[PDB]
Amino acid sequence: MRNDGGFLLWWDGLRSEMQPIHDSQGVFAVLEKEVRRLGFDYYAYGVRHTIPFTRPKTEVHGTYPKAWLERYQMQNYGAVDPAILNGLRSSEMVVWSDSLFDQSRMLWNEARDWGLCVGATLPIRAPNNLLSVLSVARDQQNISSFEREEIRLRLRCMIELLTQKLTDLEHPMLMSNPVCLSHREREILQWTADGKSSGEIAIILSISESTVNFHHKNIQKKFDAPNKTLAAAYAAALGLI
Amino acid sequence: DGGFLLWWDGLRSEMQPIHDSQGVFAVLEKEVRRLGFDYYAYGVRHTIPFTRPKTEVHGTYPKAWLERYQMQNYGAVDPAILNGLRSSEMVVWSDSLFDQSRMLWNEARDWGLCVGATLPIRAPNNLLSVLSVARDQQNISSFEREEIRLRLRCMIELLTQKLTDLEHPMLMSNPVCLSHREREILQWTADGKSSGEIAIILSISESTVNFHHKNIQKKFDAPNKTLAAAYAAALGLI
Amino acid sequence: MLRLSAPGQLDDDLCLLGDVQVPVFLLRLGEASWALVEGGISRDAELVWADLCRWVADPSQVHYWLITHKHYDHCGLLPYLCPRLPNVQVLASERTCQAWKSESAVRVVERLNRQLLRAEQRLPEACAWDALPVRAVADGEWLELGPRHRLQVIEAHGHSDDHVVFYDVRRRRLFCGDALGEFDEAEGVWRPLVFDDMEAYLESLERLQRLPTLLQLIPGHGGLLRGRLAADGAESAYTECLRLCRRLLWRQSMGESLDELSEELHRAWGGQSVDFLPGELHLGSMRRMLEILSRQAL
Amino acid sequence: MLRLSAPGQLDDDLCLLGDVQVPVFLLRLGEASWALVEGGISRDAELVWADLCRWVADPSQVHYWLITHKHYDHCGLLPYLCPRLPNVQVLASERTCQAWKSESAVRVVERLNRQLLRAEQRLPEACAWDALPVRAVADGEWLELGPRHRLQVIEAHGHSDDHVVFYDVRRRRLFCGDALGEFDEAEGVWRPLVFDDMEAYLESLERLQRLPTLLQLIPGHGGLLRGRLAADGAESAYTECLRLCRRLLWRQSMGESLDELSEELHRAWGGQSVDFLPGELHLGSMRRMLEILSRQAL
DNA sequence: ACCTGCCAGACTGCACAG
DNA sequence: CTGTGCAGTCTGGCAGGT
Ligand SMILES: O=C(CCCOc1cccc(Br)c1)N[C@H]1CCSC1=O
Ligand SMILES: O=C(CCCOc1cccc(Br)c1)N[C@H]1CCSC1=O
Repeated sequence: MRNDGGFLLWWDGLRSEMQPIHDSQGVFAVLEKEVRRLGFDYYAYGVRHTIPFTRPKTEVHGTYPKAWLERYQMQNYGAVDPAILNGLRSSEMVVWSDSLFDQSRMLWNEARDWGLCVGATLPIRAPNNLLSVLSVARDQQNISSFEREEIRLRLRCMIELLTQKLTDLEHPMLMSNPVCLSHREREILQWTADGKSSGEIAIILSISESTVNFHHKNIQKKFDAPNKTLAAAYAAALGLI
Repeated sequence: DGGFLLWWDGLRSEMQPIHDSQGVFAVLEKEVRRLGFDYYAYGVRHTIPFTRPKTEVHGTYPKAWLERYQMQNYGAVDPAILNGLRSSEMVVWSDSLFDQSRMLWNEARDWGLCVGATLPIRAPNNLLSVLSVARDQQNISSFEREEIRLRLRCMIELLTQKLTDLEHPMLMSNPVCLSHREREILQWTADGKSSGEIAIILSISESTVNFHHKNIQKKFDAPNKTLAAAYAAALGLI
Repeated sequence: MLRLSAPGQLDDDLCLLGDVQVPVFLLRLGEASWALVEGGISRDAELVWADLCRWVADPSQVHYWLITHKHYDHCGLLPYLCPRLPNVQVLASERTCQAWKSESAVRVVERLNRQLLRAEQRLPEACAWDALPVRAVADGEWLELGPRHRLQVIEAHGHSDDHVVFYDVRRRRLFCGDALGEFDEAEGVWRPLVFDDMEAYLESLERLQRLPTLLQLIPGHGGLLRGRLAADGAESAYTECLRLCRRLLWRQSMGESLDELSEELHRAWGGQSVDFLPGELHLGSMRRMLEILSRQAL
Repeated sequence: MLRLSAPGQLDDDLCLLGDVQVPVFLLRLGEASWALVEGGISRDAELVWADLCRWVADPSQVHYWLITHKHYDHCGLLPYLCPRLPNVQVLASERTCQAWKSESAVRVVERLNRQLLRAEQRLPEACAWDALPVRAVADGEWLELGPRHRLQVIEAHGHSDDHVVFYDVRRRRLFCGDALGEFDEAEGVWRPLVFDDMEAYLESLERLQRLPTLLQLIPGHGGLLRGRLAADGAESAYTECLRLCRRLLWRQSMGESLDELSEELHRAWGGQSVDFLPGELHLGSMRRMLEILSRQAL
């Protein structure tokens, strides 16, 4: 097993260093240490929810200058960003280019203005369906093709362990509308998602129509919703069914 | 320089000129046999049909054991696939993990799949993929577990992307094609609101929104808008 | 070519001064900035500074000197140039600072270096060791040497008490000094050197492996390296240390005495390194090495 | 004792016979069932038989002969002892069997065998190579030698196009032959020996390494190995093959032709081989080896 | 925890005019 | 291509018990 060493040895070492840390700022601090050691100035870990369909909120932490974070949270460049949306298209890492952000150029002009010109971003869909992205950035020295695969594997290991522990530490970042449907309400919401109306679901369950109606009311108030389409869509999105 | 990085670059290069599924699984078979384990498998839990989540699968096991799945349909009952739904780490095969459904473990031990691993991963288009590997002896040590983790996670990434390129029948869900306005109206109504409120905010009459709703109804073969919204959320296409 | 061994320019912002077998490495940090690296031995002083005048307009543009080791190999040049340079921070490991502060160690280092001189030269005026312009560095300290230089110091213990290694993050460069050992001039494979601890040495090489793939590996003996071998230099030195462990354990089990292997290994290796290290101390040094190997790591 | 060398009661169920350099191993796999392994060289036949009568009460009791590959150094004893062992049965890979059935690559074998016969030694009556009893065995076949031992055949190619190794799960020994390659007793480290395919050889060693921790290890030269060297013997072969590849590519970069390296390896390493290899042919063996490594490495 | 009827509300698969 | 249609099944929301 001590034959290749190398990258596997790095992964074991980073896991050992990461494990006993329990403060989230400590986790980001060690990640910041690691991404400095690869030769990139700055990093940024972002999480795209899918809770609000019309305006999907995207919660982000990282180390870019604070007024640029303010530029995000005021002008709301998160949704218009295609680096985040690349995860929805495919699970490929993507280096940054002027060609890549042809859809939205104001972001690129602001970034190249503001001390970020070279960088890359690795998406990943967390198991709970919250598309997450890990971005890294520097000023000069465009990424070489010789470099790219090592950054790819190391960023994937980093984001895997990172989202694992951020799930473990129940960060504000990933907490959804916390809902815990037990078995029968999970089943009935699932069946409603399958489009069977109340009568069909009732007769196959042989349960009274107004009883299942009241169960729909319980599910309604649980999500604070006016219509079952919200219940079905959100239950599908968050994986409750 | 040898080693892992040069084992990943060469594998990607060997993967690039392929254009057929048999070549993909042939190189998977060669590489997993290089790794050490005997058999492989690639499963896909779709989330599309909610009442009966259909599971596709392809590998090199006994053909009659694949037939055992088709006759008795242990796709839903499999904990190995189900761990992908909850978490993302690799799960190592053991009696404790299959303790919920010991019947599967009993047949698996009987059919000569004693030891293995099973890595899940969420495919980019919201559709659970998993790649598993197995052998007959040599229970996985803690020393080999992480090497298995890295390799079984470089091949599942590349292979899921690769079959997505070849439009393999396993990965792709039913074809979906929505206009920007169709996607937009379905996204707006996916949040629970009456069609009238939608008509007010879009500044278009109720007849048009009902018309587009009827179009999505005929597209998804739906009996109710809830089905359309649910499948839309599941496929990640709104 | 792989061993970019000649003096003069090596890379866009890296030059080699003096003799290659005990190099004195220089970094272009900017427009009016310089920074020596790896130090040197005492005999080469009038050589090394005489090469510095070729690559530097005037000596004041230096700002930092990186030193990686306690031994005579690389500390020897320090007192004989620091009066010339108006200012330079002798960045070195924290435990090495106490070594310079002590009066005991300087006796050994200065006498050993003075043994190496040619029959003619006497050194120029040089300040006492205690008045060195020194600033310690701990593990992981981010040495912002310049706009284009973000070096991380890693404490690679084991070859000595204190041996640190400097690693440029941006160009994936790494000045390891003697931590990787000594790159063999002829036969190519790495050559282990452990003189004060064994168990820590493998830990240091593990951390060196944990650093990402290295474009340019740089020991303190034999000049710069590039390419495939420099990438897995960290793995190979670890593996060679295990190979020498196997050699010593096999010889001990076979019952041949300890010092006979030391004499044979001295005969094998000392020839390429004769010009900085008289053989009588070479034998004792590698005797100590094999003593540590016999003691530890069965 | 880490390497039991002399012949005799090597173990409770095993006894080495013949010269230690090119030995034949007897397996005492039952009260009424023994077996042979690694069928050696032709010249030692009248030794081996003279040794075998120390153990066997009657030679007919022997059943199974185990053979590793088609090279002359391990298959010399078959035509000279197989007719006189009437109940013998020879096991080997099918690619060995095709080679033996072929007229070609046999006259060379008997010539090289003859070419080692210390002085006037007419051999005994020899049968033709095709007629002797063989039942070839494929990869992974489980072998029921007897109630106790259940060996396993691993398709360990690379030292030759047909090489296989014989593993037992019960007591965790492994008749390697030359899959790992020769063992250097003077230097205590393994010897690479590749003659067809590097790329197959390394993955063959990986398949060897993934086996359990070996309690014992029997190469085709140097006798049984015991203890710590049994475990990481798989790892050390991998190590040494990459080491010698590094040496070849390094000297090629320097500009030395392979001819210098072949002479260097010969003078450094032929001391073990002087008894049972022509020196001139050993040089050609290194030439073929290093040419294959030059082609296939990186 | 899971039960049986109503009162309109918010719409449902086609309607064909605009 | 899209506004307007009543007719009509689908179904939010307690009233009142289980
Ligand atoms: O996608 C990402 C990661 C998510 C956003 O990162 C940010 C942005 C502002 C403040 C902080 Br802290 C992090 N970065 C890329 C998109 C545009 S440029 C860039 O850095
Ligand atoms: O589905 C899996 C992993 C892949 C199994 O391989 C196959 C073979 C044929 C059809 C299918 Br579906 C899967 N289950 C695991 C846990 C219990 S047994 C096993 O292999």
